[PDB]
Amino acid sequence: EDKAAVERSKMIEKQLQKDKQVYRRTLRLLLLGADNSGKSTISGIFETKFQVDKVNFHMFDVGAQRDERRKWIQCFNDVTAIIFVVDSSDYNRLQEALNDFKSIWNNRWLRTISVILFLNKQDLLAEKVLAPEFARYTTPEDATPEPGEDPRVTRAKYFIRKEFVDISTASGDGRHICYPHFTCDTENARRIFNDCKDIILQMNLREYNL
Amino acid sequence: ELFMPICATYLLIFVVGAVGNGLTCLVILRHKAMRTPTNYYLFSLAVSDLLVLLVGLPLELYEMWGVGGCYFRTLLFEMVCLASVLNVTALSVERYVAVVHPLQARSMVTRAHVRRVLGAVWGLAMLCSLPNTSLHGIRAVCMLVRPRALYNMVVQTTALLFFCLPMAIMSVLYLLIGLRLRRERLDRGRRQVTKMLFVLVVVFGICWAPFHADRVMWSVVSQWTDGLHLAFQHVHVISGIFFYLGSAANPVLYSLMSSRFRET
Amino acid sequence: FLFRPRN
Amino acid sequence: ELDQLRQEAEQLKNQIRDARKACADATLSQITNNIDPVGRIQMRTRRTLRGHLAKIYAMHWGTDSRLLVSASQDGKLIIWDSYTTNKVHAIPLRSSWVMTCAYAPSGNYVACGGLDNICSIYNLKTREGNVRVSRELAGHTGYLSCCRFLDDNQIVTSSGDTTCALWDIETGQQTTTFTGHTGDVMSLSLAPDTRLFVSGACDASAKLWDVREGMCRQTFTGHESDINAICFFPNGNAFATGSDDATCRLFDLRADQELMTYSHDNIICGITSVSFSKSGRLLLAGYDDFNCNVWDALKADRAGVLAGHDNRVSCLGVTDDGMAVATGSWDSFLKIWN
Amino acid sequence: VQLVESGGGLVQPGGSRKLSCSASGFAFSSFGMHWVRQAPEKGLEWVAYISSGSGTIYYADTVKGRFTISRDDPKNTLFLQMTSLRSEDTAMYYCVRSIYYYGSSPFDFWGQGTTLTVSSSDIVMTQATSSVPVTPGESVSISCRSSKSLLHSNGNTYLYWFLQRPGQSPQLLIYRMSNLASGVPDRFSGSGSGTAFTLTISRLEAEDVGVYYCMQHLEYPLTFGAGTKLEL
Amino acid sequence: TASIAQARKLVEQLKMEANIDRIKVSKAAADLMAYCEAHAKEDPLLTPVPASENPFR
Repeated sequence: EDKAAVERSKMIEKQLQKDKQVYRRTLRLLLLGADNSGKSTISGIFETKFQVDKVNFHMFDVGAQRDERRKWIQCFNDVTAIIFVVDSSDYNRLQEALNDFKSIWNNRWLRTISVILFLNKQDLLAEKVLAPEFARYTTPEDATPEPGEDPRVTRAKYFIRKEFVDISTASGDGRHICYPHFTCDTENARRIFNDCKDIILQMNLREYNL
Repeated sequence: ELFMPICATYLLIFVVGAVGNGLTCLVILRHKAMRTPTNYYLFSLAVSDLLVLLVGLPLELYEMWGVGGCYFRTLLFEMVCLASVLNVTALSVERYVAVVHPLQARSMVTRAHVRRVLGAVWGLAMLCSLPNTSLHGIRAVCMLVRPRALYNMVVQTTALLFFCLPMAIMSVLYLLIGLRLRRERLDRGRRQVTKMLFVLVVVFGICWAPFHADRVMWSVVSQWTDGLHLAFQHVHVISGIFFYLGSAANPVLYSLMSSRFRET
Repeated sequence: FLFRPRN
Repeated sequence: ELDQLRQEAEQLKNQIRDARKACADATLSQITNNIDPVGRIQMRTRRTLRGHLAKIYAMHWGTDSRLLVSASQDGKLIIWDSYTTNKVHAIPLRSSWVMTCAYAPSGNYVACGGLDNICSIYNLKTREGNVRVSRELAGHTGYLSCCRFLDDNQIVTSSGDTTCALWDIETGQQTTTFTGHTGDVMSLSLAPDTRLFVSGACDASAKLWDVREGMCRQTFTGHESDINAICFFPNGNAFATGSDDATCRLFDLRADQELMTYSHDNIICGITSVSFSKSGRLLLAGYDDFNCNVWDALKADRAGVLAGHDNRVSCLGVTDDGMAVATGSWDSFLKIWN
Repeated sequence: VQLVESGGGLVQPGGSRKLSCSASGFAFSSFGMHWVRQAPEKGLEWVAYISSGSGTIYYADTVKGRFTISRDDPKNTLFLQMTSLRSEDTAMYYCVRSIYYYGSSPFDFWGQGTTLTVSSSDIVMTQATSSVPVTPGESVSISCRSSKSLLHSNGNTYLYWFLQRPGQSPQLLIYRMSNLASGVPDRFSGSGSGTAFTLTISRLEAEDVGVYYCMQHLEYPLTFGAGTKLEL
Repeated sequence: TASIAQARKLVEQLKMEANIDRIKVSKAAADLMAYCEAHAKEDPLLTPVPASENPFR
């Protein structure tokens, strides 16, 4: 009868193996961001699933939690990238979102994890700028805008973007990298796909001793 | 006199390469708690380079002054050399997938995969060790019993082909790696990586061309004219210096130049 | 003196 | 007015402090100088359980101290036969980020929960032959940090929403909610008789709760950081805690104050789990450093170490008969020690 | 939970017949299935086995080679292909589920069975008496003895008790010595010395009337004791 | 308002905690030591069992 229990345990092992294959090849993305951020667009945790080019992504929209993160954030050292979404057009909260990004980035545990930073709601940002660095910032020509964009919109949105990259670069030397983007947007799956490929490539470069 | 500079150079190379490989393996043995299966390629490499500096070199040193003895020795030598070559080539291919298909490398590389490919590496080293292995026995000196100019000549040329072939393979794969890292360049990583890969191909060439050239020449000589004898003397001493220098430098280039290692 | 190849 | 209420609060606090200090005549160490030390304890890994795909977060022993359940963030509950190391059951959970699991003392149910804020009870002994969810306990507003069965119909939970709750599983409602905490609650321990339990919270305070009256009988505040682990002494009169500040501390429910502290200057890492051995002489502790330590609960001499883990020791548990210790770890393996 | 055996009927000797049993209301794939036989007015007799996931199959040497046991997990069906049926093979064939893990109850559930009519050094289970007439309210202690110690080195005794009521399939009473099955009242009890065992019906009721069969599971070309039938 | 209600609740619970009875740590520690000695032999981790009674090996 013990032999029958062992055959049961080995059937279970076969099933666990069939799981482990799907566990490795899927990428896990932690989706953070304030309430203002329209992160929905792309009880607690919502474990959304999607795929790109036969690479399957597991995106965990953690939520319905006490405003503190110190504890439950330790769970996500296994993720490839945190996706931090911020509604750029809420100028007043934006400093709070900035401190939130600081608290994530310099988190003791996330130190290894890159951040895919979506500066969301570019459309409202532009329409507001048409209708926050009011004095002394102008776009560095190293980055150039898409056609049709009012240089006011460009200088403002690159000011905001710089503000996040500034925190990203003042600490976390090269262990992890923030990947800022502007979005509203069907391509957001593709941006994540590309930045995840890049994160994995850099992880290999570190790992293979290249 | 004749052998003192040779003694000094070979003994320095011996001790330096021994320290290098010892350090490399020693920090890898943290795999019990701190090193991931990708490091087993590095460990196999450091082993093959160590055995090149433990086998071969000390006997070449003390041969400044039996049959079954030289059958295990010669097999060990050939297998250790070709295991080093196949370590380098397999490292080159894994680094190709690591960079050109970054996701599949992450998923596929597992201890159950790494041990399998390392087994393949050492198995092929064995299977390519034999044809030259059994030709050698006592004669006073470990020397060919079988004909030197017909069977050995083709064996040496074939192992030379097995050096030219991975040379080209790793040149092409590092070329593609460089092209991809260029595309993603178009900050330091992408460039220093390509420089190190070029250096790796250059040093593999510098270190395995003398090794094969030496014994291929020895095989092709129909008769040993005195000037030909002296020329071969030069060839052998220089080739020894270069080849053992390569097996000494492998630990540095492959492990200890890595930022992942520097944090002792 | 007389050398012997690497095998 | 708020000022007057807060002043009354402070004077009450000082009254409590003074009473506790007046009771604090001797010290546990001051008595145990004469106790014969435990000396070294060495325990060897007797088993290793290698099923889990990812970091193991919790384990619990069945009352028949041979079966064992553990949870890992890959979304799996596994029931292990601790003798043969067979996997009795593998349970796919609906939420991947489970942070705690528990074993019914009757052995019929296991509970698990986590970032989904739901404590799911699973029926192990269905007639259909599979393991099905019996009920889902949804009422919490925060991640579930710990749950412990009182019996097949009553389970206590701890949550990041700062409340511990008692549930009636037949219905699925909360019977009584325990609120007095201020930070996220982290661990539970039911008294041996299950009339009282103690909970640790991120406010570095430990509380003693009446399961029936529903009210906080005492609060303890010795630690300097979030309490990750709490465990009752086998006689039910004292409990240990484990804190991110690297110290374990023993409190006495009849002395109403801290009794002993367990720390070593070399230990900088936070404690993840604590548990007493059957007689209560040994206090084990899990750490972010990958080693678990054994403390003489009376002498505070670090009697030993359980060294055989290569990542965060996330969970720990002694069998009901004391014949073994299990430890789970973020390396995804459970080692059984003895 | 419901097992419905199908096929059989009447066969010309030397022919072939295939039983089909359709399971329902339980996780068919995770249960190990047995086929059990009972010749008319005879005792129970093991026929076959096929573990979960078809990895293991056993046969009684009486049918070894002649019978093939197969299952269809996706269709929750159990089969038994019979190749050259002899007169001996006439019997009701019962499908039985069994699941083996620490603390499981094998053989707990038996199908309604289907009838087939045809025109050494193993364990032997001995039951003392064919019959025992006793009045309601009395206690009874049916007894069994085995040619081998069923106490295993792991510390548990692989003796099973089944009760076949008149016109019904057997139902498990005690799956290991003293392990009272599920759904049976605490009146039934069991114990033994590792070679002799006794089913104590602590307080008899009129519902108990029927034949009690012991069965071993220590090492299995599985085999049953002969029936003991209570009377009143 | 709730804030003053919260403070009132805090002071009431602090009173509830204060009135509880307490014994000197000397006696409590003595009782804990007495229990720790009373069950010392049954502790298989404190006093390792022989391999005959160890169910794991």
